[PDB]
Amino acid sequence: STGSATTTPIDSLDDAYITPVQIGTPAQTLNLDFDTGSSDLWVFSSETTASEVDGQTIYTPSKSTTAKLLSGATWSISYGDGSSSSGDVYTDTVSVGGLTVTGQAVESAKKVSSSFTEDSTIDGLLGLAFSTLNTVSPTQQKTFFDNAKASLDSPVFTADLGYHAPGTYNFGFIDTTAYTGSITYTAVSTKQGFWEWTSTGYAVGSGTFKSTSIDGIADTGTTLLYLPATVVSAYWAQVSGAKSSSSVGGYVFPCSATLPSFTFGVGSARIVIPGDYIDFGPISTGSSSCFGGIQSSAGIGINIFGDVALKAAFVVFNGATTPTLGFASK
Repeated sequence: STGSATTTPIDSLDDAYITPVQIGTPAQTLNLDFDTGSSDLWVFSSETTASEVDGQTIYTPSKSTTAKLLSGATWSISYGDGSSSSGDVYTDTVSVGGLTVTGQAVESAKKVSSSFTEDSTIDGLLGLAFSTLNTVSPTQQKTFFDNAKASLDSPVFTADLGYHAPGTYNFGFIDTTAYTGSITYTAVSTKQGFWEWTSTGYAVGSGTFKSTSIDGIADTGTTLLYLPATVVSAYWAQVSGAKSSSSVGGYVFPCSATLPSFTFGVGSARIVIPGDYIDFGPISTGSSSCFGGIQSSAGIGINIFGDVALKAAFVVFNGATTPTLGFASK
């Protein structure tokens, strides 16, 4: 089997991407944030505290003839941005782009933190990291990809995120029309539960490539590119007036600037992030200070190849017995 679904930016900055997902019988379609940095499929629901729901579409398990309470199971997750959610668990039929999994754990939110309530466009998350990170207790549950894997034509999914435009998540096949050149594959460590890999270096604009190992994660659920402070300083030093602002929470730059590109290495290959992809717009409405799309990971503990980086590539998440990542230009 295969599946193919379009993923759409939630706003004009590409702060996140939503993909329609069918849950239950008859189908209830929710727009979920596909997140290769986590491993829970959770949804706003008829169980979510009413004051914490503000415009999201909810899953109502009592209206699904295929929903079954997973008795005794609870979940609770905290994300790197400080947001969180928790609740109980149903199993139900879940379909993405024509690919169907029966018996998928659908984690129903009883509580969500303010950032989720405040984002009316995201109805929940669909985790695509390794199932070892799934938070369901006392019986850990498998991701949608893990459950689908054996049925897929090939044990892969691909992320093709658009810049200020829709893109595609495919399951079970590699669309050879969706990229240019060849796909360069690179080793993955699953030891922390992430799609963790080592970039071979970077360049700023037209500058020379610096060969240096940068361990990080391919994370579709993180907006920006978080890299070591040395790398990030070298990038922003090429932008007149750019500075790190403790009050804003990162590097800012004059909105009048034209940003240089940023290149990262994948083996001997190179992925070029155009400068425009690094512009996240005014820090507050009407400001002439703009927020940078490359930020320091120093306070995180891990480097994160988020959407800023991934959207410059066609990315293969290869879930073969030994997982690997592939990157192609597009």
